[PDB]
Amino acid sequence: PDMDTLRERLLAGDRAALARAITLARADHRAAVRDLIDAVLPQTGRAIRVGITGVPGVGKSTTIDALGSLLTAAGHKVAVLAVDPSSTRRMARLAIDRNAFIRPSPSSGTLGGVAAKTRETMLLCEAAGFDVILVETVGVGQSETAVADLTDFFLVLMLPGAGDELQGIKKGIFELADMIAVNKADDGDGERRASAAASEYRAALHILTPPSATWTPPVVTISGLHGKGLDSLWSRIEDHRSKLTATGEIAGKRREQDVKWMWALVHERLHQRLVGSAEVRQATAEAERAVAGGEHSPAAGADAIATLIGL
Amino acid sequence: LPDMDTLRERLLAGDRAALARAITLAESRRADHRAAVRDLIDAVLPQTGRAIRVGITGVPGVGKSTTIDALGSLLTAAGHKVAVLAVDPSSTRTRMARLAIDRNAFIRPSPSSGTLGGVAAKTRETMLLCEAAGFDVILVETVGVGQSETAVADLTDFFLVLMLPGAGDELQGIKKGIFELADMIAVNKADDGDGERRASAAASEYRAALHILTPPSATWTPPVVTISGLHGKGLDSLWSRIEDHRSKLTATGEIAGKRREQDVKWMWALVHERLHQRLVGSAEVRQATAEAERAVAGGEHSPAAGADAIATLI
Ligand SMILES: Nc1nc2c(ncn2[C@@H]2O[C@H](COP(=O)(O)OP(=O)(O)O)[C@@H](O)[C@H]2O)c(=O)[nH]1
Ligand SMILES: Nc1nc2c(ncn2[C@@H]2O[C@H](COP(=O)(O)OP(=O)(O)O)[C@@H](O)[C@H]2O)c(=O)[nH]1
Repeated sequence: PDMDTLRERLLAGDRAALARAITLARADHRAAVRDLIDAVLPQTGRAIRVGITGVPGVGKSTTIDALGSLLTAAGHKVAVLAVDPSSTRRMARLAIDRNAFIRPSPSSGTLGGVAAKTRETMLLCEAAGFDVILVETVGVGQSETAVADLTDFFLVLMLPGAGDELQGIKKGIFELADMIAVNKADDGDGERRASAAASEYRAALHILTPPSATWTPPVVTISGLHGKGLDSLWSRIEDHRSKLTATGEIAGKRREQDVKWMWALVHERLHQRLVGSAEVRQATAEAERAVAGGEHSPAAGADAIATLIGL
Repeated sequence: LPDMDTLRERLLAGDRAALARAITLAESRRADHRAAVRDLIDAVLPQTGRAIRVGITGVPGVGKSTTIDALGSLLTAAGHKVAVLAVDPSSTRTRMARLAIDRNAFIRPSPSSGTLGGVAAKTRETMLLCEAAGFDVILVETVGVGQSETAVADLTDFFLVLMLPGAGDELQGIKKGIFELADMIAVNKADDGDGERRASAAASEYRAALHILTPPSATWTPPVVTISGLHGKGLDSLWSRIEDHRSKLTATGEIAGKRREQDVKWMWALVHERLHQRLVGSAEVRQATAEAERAVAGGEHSPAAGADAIATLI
């Protein structure tokens, strides 16, 4: 409590109020903050939402720290969030940045739950006046698609070498990308290496059909460590925002995303009621085991689960 | 209902009439009929799974019906029994001429359900019945408009994408989401002469891009091939590549592993379809569900508030 004061404080720009709200996001504490979000929904959405991914070691934290510091220096308020699978189990300079709000990936039993708390945290930050939301993720199962469905622009960071030199990435990320940035383009030979690799990705991306006629994903080279190409990278993100806002496509994407998250939440309530209940959790596991083990057909397993939903 | 023990025998004996009967019973409006079929399937489960399951997709007009008709006919001539199953999202609302007359083929349209998940899950059950009846090749095709590509990929062992022969400025391009699903790209309409030169030119562009974009050392590297479904070119080679995939991924256990993941997916799909039935069961709940979706879609209420409203209705 009390939720009327918290809201007025949040909308004013109060960091402790944002912190408090985020903390709430206990079942009755969860629910209180959801009514708050519905109430400030009209003051959300005035932010550029960017998803960022890439292989461990590519330079995500380094690049985020460098870009976020450029952005705060230019007068933005930057929220840096995360969707990390490891949360179900240091960007040093941005931390000291009072105009940045870093939040580690929230704890939750499922990746759906991690995704759900992050989307909540994002709307809270927007209501609090943050105008850039960066969402960091790693390529684990479904997290990349989840983050691409949470943001306006999905940035994929790549090591400076394609084809035979690729490792540790899921193929589909090239289709989620609104831009590929090849990192480690350090003065000298790094520039040549990264540029060679960018030219290959550029040639390859030509076979993938862009989802919008309004935007053809660029391939750029950057050095997050040495601060090369970062302003040009951001300029492309701003270009995308401008062009797709003009056609109504940012709004359009956001609406689709919202209805997707609505249905995903319904299925999430359902599942964790079946998995939480000391009454039916074992029966649910037994049905999944019978199906996965080929003892009973998928439909037979669904039949057993139906009875548990009865009760 | 008929005697289900006789029906089971006839099905396992490979009787095509029994298969169609079991399918008709699955499509019945009576729940008690649909239940009998579910029990039959559980009973014949140990006799299922000895088939190559292939998903096939491509844009309308690429020549999918023609290619399936041709390939299906080669396979039945080679001693196989072939089922062709469609998956179409318009099954949730509201022509292969030679194979249609082939006694060793079994063709069925997309089953009705409330959700695409439901349609696909009912397709998996149909696939099990076909396999129990001795069908050793199951072709599952996407039909109409819709994004049923993922559903068809998650129903099968191998996902084949058919593409148009355009090259250079006329290259078709791979649609978003298909690149990560494709186990092979076949450029169709490689007719003798100009057509096959365009198809080979397109294949070379796809092959070069795929090399750049595909991390090495996967068990299987998706090939790019050219075919003509209409003139019967490249189909035996295309099939040998699918048999190669089966061998390689059977040896690593990857085919069994994927089928396990899929089966659990389809179980949960059926659970969700049943809860969707609840939300569209009467005019009043249908309208309430629509109003929740419209509120979230219009920015008036948050996703969580819409989800609250839905959960309540059930
Ligand atoms: N040479 C070079 N090294 C970099 C660059 N960006 C990051 N690194 C280094 O790459 C390693 C991984 O960086 P980090 O940001 O932690 O990677 P992350 O796991 O993707 O978040 C560290 O040693 C970084 O200092 C760059 O642009 N050039
Ligand atoms: N020239 C040529 N035409 C083809 C080939 N395969 C299919 N077609 C034609 O392309 C049109 C669409 O074929 P269809 O099989 O119905 O395509 P679908 O909509 O993808 O199922 C028809 O006129 C076919 O005759 C081919 O290999 N060569």
